[PDB]
Amino acid sequence: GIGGVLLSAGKAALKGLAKVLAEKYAN
Repeated sequence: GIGGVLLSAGKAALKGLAKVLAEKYAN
């Protein structure tokens, strides 16, 4: 585990960032 790599960077997506997901990443 690191943090802002994809791991807990992903854990944050669970909550909010799965929003930004469809925007940038899922884009």
